[PDB]
Formats: sequence, C-alpha cells, structure tokens
Amino acid sequence: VTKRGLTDPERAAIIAAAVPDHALDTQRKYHYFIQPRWKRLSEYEQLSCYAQPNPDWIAGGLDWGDWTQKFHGGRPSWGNESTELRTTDWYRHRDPARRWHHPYVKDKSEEARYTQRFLAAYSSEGSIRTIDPYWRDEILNKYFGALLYSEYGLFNAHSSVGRDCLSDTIRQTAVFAALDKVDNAQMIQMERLFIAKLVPGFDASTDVPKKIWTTDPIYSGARATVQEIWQGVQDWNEILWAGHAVYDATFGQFARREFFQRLATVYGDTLTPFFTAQSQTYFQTTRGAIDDLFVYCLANDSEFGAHNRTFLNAWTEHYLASSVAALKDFVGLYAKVEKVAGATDRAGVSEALQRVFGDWKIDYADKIGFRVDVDQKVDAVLAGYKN
Amino acid sequence: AKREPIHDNSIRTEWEAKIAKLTSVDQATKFIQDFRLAYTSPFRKSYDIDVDYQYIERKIEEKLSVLKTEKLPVADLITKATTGEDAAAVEATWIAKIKAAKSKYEAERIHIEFRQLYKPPVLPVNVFLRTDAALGTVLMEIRNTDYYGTPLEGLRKERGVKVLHLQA
Amino acid sequence: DALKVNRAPVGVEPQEVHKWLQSFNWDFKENRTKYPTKYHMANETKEQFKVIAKEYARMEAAKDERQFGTLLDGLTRLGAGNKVHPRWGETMKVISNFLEVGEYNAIAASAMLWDSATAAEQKNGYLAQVLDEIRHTHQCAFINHYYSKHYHDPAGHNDARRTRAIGPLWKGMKRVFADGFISGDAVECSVNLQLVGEACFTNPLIVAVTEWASANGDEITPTVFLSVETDELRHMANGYQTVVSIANDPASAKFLNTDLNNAFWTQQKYFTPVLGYLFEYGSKFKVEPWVKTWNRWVYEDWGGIWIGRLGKYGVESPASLRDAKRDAYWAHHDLALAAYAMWPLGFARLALPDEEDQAWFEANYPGWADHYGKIFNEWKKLGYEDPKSGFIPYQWLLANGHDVYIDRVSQVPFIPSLAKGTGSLRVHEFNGKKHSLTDDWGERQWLIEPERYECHNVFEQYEGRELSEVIAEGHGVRSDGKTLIAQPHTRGDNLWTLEDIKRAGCVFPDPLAKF
Ligand SMILES: [Cl-]
Ligand SMILES: [Cl-]
Ligand SMILES: [Cl-]
Ligand SMILES: [Cl-]
Ligand SMILES: [Fe+3]
Ligand SMILES: [Fe+3]
Repeated sequence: VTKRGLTDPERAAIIAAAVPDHALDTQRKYHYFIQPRWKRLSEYEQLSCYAQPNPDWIAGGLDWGDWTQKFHGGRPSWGNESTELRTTDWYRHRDPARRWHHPYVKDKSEEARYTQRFLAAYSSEGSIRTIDPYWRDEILNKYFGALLYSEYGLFNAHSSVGRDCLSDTIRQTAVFAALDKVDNAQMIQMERLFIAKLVPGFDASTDVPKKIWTTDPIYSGARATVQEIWQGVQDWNEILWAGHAVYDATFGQFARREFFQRLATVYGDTLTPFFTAQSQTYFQTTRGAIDDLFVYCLANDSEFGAHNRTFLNAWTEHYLASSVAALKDFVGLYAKVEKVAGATDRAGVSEALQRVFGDWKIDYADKIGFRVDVDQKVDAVLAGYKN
Repeated sequence: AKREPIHDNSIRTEWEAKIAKLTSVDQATKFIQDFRLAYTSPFRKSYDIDVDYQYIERKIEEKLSVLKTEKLPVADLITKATTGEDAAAVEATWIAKIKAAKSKYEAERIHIEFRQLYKPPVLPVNVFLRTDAALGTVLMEIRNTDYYGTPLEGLRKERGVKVLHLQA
Repeated sequence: DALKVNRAPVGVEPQEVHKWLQSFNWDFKENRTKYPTKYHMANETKEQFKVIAKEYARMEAAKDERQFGTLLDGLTRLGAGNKVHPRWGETMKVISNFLEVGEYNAIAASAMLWDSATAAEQKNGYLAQVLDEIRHTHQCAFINHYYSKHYHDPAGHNDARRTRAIGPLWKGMKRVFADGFISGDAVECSVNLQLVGEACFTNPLIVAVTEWASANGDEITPTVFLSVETDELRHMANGYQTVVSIANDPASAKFLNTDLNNAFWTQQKYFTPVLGYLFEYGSKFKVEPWVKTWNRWVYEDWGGIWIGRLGKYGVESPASLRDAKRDAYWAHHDLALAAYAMWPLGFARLALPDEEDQAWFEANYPGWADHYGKIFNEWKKLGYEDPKSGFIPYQWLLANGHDVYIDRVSQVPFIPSLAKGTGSLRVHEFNGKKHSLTDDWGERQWLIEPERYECHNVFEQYEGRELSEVIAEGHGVRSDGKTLIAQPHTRGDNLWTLEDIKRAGCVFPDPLAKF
C-alpha cells in the first residue's frame, strides 16, 4: 500500500503548509474566453472548443507558426486546401444537442440496454406470430437487409472527414454521425438475426441482402451515389453535405421512414418500428448539427456566405439528381408488395414523395437558396413506378 | 532585427493592401503562383516574410476563391484550374512527371512545385487532393528506399548545404 | 404459424452481430484509401475486440458514471481539489493539457487509419479508437476544468488552449503527439501513435502519472487517468493489427522498419527529457527515478517484450534504441535548466529543488549536485524567485556563453555548453536560411525531407522583442491583466508582474547569428 498525500498525516501536513492561504486568481471558468453561442457558456463548449491546435493561418486559430511535421511534399497537418468552403472562423459550429463524448455514450447506452430488454420480452410475448409472412420473408429480410449497405457506405464516407476537418466541434459532429450510421447498419442485422431465432427457415446471412445491394436494379442508383460520396471525393464539406443533407435526407428518409417503417404498420410488423425508431431519432439529431454547420456557419458566413452558397448549390444540383435517380430505381420495389390503397399504389407513393421532397425543400433547399420544384421531382421519381 | 507582433503587423497589412487590388481570376492566379514560388517551401526565393507568409497566403486564397465564385461559370469550378487548364489534364501532366523522376531529388522538386503552382484555389480541391496523394506515394517510395544507406557527410553534399558548424 | 412459436426469452449479443461485420464492405473499383501510402492493408484483416456501437456506448458510459461520481460527489465533499501539493497541481496544468492534444490528434489519426484499412473489422477497430480519443480529449479537459473550479490557482488550468502557444515546450509536444500522429504515410503515423506513442509511452505513462499524483495529494487525476487507461489496450492492438495487415505486402520488408525507427526516435526525443523533468522537478514526493523508469518502459517492456511479439511479422527493435538509452541518463536534467531559465514563457508556477530534493537528486544521479545543483543554487542567490531582482536565468545563460538552440526537427531545446546528455549541434545554411539540428537521426530526417520540417521556432518569431510584450500579447496573465500566470516559485506572496519582467530587459536574440 502506497502513501497518498491526501490521507497520510505527514504528507498532508506538508501539503497544507505549502498551499497558499488564498486563491491566486478568481477566474474559475475553464476556457472563459470562448465566445458562448447561448446565454451562458456550456460545458459542451468548455470541454470541446479550441482543443484543435490551429494556427492563425487557419481561420479562427489561436496558435502561430507552421506545423512541426508535414507530409512528404508539404501537405500540412491540417490546411485550407482540404475544402472549397471558406469561413471567418472554423470553430463557430455548435451542435444544438451539445454532445460531448459523455452525453453521447450515455444516451446510446440507454438504447443499447433497453433494446435487449425489449427483445427478451418480445420473444417471450410471441408477437412475431401476426406479421405478414410475405413481407417478413420477401421484402423485409431481403430489401431492408440490403439497406444496411447504404447506411454502412454513408458511415465509411466519414473516414476522411474525421481526418481532414478543420475544427473540434465539427470533428465531434462528424464522428458521432458516423457511429450512428454504422449503428443503423448493425441494428438492421440485429433485427434479422433476432427474427431468425423465432422463425424456422429464416436466413439472417447477409448473402442475399448483399447480392441485392450490389446487383438488383432497385438499389443501383443508391449504391452508385453512396460509392461516389464515400470514395469519389475528398472535400470534407462536400461529403457531409451530399451524404446527410441531400442523399440521406431524400433517398434515406424515403427508404427508412416511408417504405420500411410506414409499410411495417400496414403489414402487421410489430418489430421493425422499434428499430426504425432509433435510426429516425439519430437522423433528426444528426440533422440538427449538419444544419448548424451548413446554414448558420457556412451559407450565412458574413464574408463568404455567397461564395459558399455557390458551391453548396452546385453540389446540391448534382447530388439531388443522383438521389432522384436512386429513388426512381427504388420505387420499383412497390411492384413486389401487396397493394394497400393509399400506401403502395401510385397515389400513395406520390404523397410519400411529396412529404420527402416537400420537407427537404423547407429543411435544406430553402436555407441555401436552392430552387426546387417539388412536383417535378415527385413526377421524375414516379416515372419509375411500374404499371 | 526586431520582429513586429505576431498576428497584426506592417508586413501583413502591406500584403493585404496588395491583395485588395486584385480584380480578376487571371490576375489573382498569377499573383498567388508568383507568391508561392517566391515565398513557400525549402526552394523559395526569399525568407524575407517567413513569419507572415502563411497568413498572407490564406488571404490571397480567400481573394482568389471569391473571384472564382463571382466571375466564373459554375462548371469551371469543377473541371478547370484557374490558369484555364483542364484539371484532369493537370493531374495527368504531374503524375506523369513524378513517375518519370529518376531520383528522390528530382521527385521532391516535382511534388513541391506542383503544390506551389496548383494548390487550391488554383486547382479544384478534389482533383488537387488526389493528385497530391498520388505524388506523395511515389515520393515516399523513392525516399524511403535504403533510407540509412548514405552517411550524413554524403547527404549534406547531396542536399547542398553550407555546413556552418559541427560540434566536436 | 400464427399460433405456434418458440417463446423462450432471447436477445442478440454483440458478438452475434459482429460475426457479420466483415461482410458489410463490398467491392467496387474506387474502394481504396484516399491517403498517400507505400503499403496496402490486407482486405481480410480481423480485429481482436468484437465491439459494436451499442456495446461500445454501454461499456464507456458505465466507466464515466463511476468517474464522474467520484469527482463531482466524493472529492468535492472532501475539498480534495485544494489538497494537492502546489508543485504537482502546477505540473497537471501541463500534463493534462499537453496530453489533451495527443488525445485530440489521435482522433484524426485513427480516422485516417480507418480510411487506410479495407477490412470492415480493421476499420471498426480503428473506429473504436476514434471514439475513445474523443472521450480522452474531454477527460483531460475535465481534469483542468475541475482544477479550475477547486484548486487554489486556476490560472493556466483555465486557459492553456491559448497560453500554451507562448512557450517552447509546446512546440515539441506538437511534433510527437499532434503532427507526428497525422502527417505522413498512415503506417508511419500508426507507428508514431499506436506502436510507439501508446504501446511504449502512453500506456505506462498514464498509470505513472496517477502514482505521482496520488503521492502528491491529487486524487482527481487517478480518478480520470485510471479510466482512460482501461481503453488503451484496444489501441495498442490496433497498432499490432496495422503490422499484421501489411505483413504480406512486399512493401513491409522494404519500408516498415525504417518508418518504425524514425517514429521511435521521434517519440523518445521529446518524452525522454520532458517526462523526467515534469515528474522529478514538478513534484515534492518522489515515486521512482526517471532513469530507472525509462529503462523498464522503453528498453525492457517495449523494446524487448512488446516489439518482440512482432518479430513474426518482420519487425525489428529500433536501430536507434541504444542511442536513445545513452541520452536517457541526463537529458531531463539538461531540459530542466532550459525550463527553469525560460519560466516566463510557460503557464505554470515552478519550484527550485529544496535541500531535501537536492539530496534526492544527488543520491539517485551522482554528479547532479556539482553541476545542476550549483547552477540552481546560484540562480536562487541571484534572485530567481524575487520579483524585485530583475533576474531571469535565460539572460544569465547568454551572458555566460550558454546559448539555447532549438532543433529544427523535434523542437526540443539544447544547451550544448551545459548539457550532460548526448546531443551535438549541427548548423547548416540552406537557400538563405540557417538551421540547427541536434542528433544524427533527426539530421537525416531534415536532410532527406526538408519540406516536412519548416517549423518556425520561438527565437525566429520573437527575435528582437522584449519578453513582457510577448507574454502580454499571448495573454500570459491572470485576470488582473498584469500578474503573470507563470511564476518562479509556488508561494502565495511576491508574484511577478509584467512590470517585473520588463525590469529584466530580456530581448530575444538570433542564436544562429554567430555562425
Ligand atoms: Cl478568442
Ligand atoms: Cl421462413
Ligand atoms: Cl523574391
Ligand atoms: Cl490548356
Ligand atoms: Fe487516448
Ligand atoms: Fe490511445
């Protein structure tokens, strides 16, 4: 047992004699000089802000001088060459959920433990007995399984973002977004593995989902888009915007919410809504942070807003076209489902697309000045609905 | 002799005055290329603004980038360098150059000069980053081959340093 | 059917999901790393720990709750934040904030390694580390946040993310634990971060810090750092798997041992002098002499056992290990001379060794008394601690021909005329600029890769400026705007102000002008 200065009598007396009898400064607010976004400086800001050691030649940095070690050739540890977008201060971003590591894992732990309690009870209840078998076996298992590859690809798009991005609050937003996406993929597979325990003959292998993702026309446009966002570019703002604010906000929201979640509740599926509840909660949390970065910080930067909008509008034109093509392919899946009027007929799909594109116009397009005719995009996708 | 303060000083102010006079993409591209050749890398022409050149370069980049978005067709922001060259053609030229390099000394200067001439906003970011990565792969492969094989005395001569002091 | 089903209670355990993770990646032409690299990590690489996202969060949240309970409930009730010996409370300003940058840059490094890998399992192992290094950034922040609230001197605990920029020891920390983690071939970065940084230094260092802390009355740092330590084995495993993943690439035999040797030299060049200085001079109560610790950590545990386990993948112990060991006897005492002499550029309050400390130094480092002990005692007699004295030892160094140089590669200071360590000065002029190097390994790095090593040093930035102006511009003051954060003693009276610094007239020279 080692002596400890807090409890050992001799050492505690020595320490007490050494400690001044008054405080040597009154400023007890950690990183008191951070500009607060809200009425009072938050713990999230105190623990996160200025952790990244940027010099004055990266907008907002408080340090000085060149980096100590660069890449062969001269690429800097972090640099302005990493993105087309420009700002007066890369540190400005704030996640409205104020997630540092602790609240992030605390919340996900709650979901982790509750999920296992729910599954143990759901299996004990026998509630799988009323699911439509064709939905379970031919649509959910195969095409919801295949969707895990979209989530997994969007996850991986964040690898270069996590390396390249230019501030601490942005890096946290990006990493938490990435983990939520791989969580979505893992949760889809968890659902399939659980069903396999309840339904003799139900195959939870990824072989069929992967074959569908990689070769079925229904996912051809989606996979092409994900491959481009992940591996076709390296501008870290382009990746976050294209991935979350265009592709996932249109194709991803349609597939998860309008197809799998919504149709689960017309085909007697009492299990899938528990899983889509998590992915949709994560989507809205991620959206809050993506919105702050791209709207408050970048599209409305006092010096570079118009410049940034020029790039954001160009990216949106391109990736919206890709996402429309992805949805046009995807709506071919309705040819395979049992008709339910108002849900799976052409008129029901039209209303679903009107929700996705109409919500997207308000939530993102309007905020960056991107003009979009909602009915045009709906009609373009419905051209893929089979007669 | 005596440095001015770090973040606000007469050298940075003088260069900000020069940058404010740039009015076209062509003019700002020549300005930034000349600046990077003159003041950046171990092969720069002058260390006269050493403690200020990185901040000044940032401000030139900002000026050129805004001139691009104000003056150029949007498609050119994706496919062209601000020199007017096709961006994929620039990539092809410089990859070919470094693949033909016969020594680490030829290769290092090719990579350095590519960055001096084409660092964003001159070349589009996505094209630049993938070209820079391809060049760095080749440069490292050459440099890291038999890395300890030349004695320091030989490396000093190959680099061309003037040796001013060697502690006994 | 609709009536019959097995109603046994079942869930899905994390390893049941992890079994399928490797199958989540798919083949396409562009599916390859974006970063420059000499190596290819094999597509079938596995990972040691079978952690999925939900389980990651469950396991880390449980550790957090125990840690934050101790800090915010128990230690606050005990008033423990002000029961730390002042020397150690000051040392923790530096240890926690400097380690914080390593935690922070390790996030980005681990993401670059996630990009470098093709196997989903190897990506996932690097991803766990990405998340852990965020956790650790906020944990180091929390230590200084807690000290800011509860310790008798919050200055410097409360603003190091800007005040660290004033001083020269910060530049060297950025080389080993910021730029060295992220700037280069991903495999070179992995050897700097995981194979050397973590397996050689961070893993034992985090624990040792807790032992020095508890010995000196600090129960805050053990609470946090002992929790940080539970995450580190996964990161060391990531480094092991980096080597496994490239072992069948012919490039590994060509290049890996060079990247490893360069990274080993990089890390030890800073930690060998700096850690021994912080432990031995930044403490009252002593745990173990640094010379003994270094040999156990670096030469025996790491260079012998831990690197030996990679012999089956072609890894050799670093060629520069013997040279590093030769410098570990006195390097931290040499650094102490520079740190005490340049105290006004720091953000911590220093204490010259007292009579009992001097006896400990001479017992464990015979020869210390006749060199460093006499120097420190002379500085005290000349007024080191006394703000009326106009005395700062950097000026004494210059007046007596003991110039301070900065290594262009490592940024570590060097005083050749007083050093008992093994460095030696080389000064070269290249293309109109002079450069000082201090050892054979770093000189080679600079000669081969000059464009990687263009860091401005404090003498170049501050040349000809007076010290109090530099400190004021850099915000190196307390909330009254005039009393320095840094001090040359740990007492509550006679604190130095900007005016006291100005009285000394310390103006920075160009140390290479003479050459
Ligand atoms: Cl500020
Ligand atoms: Cl079945
Ligand atoms: Cl010139
Ligand atoms: Cl041309
Ligand atoms: Fe860590
Ligand atoms: Fe670690």
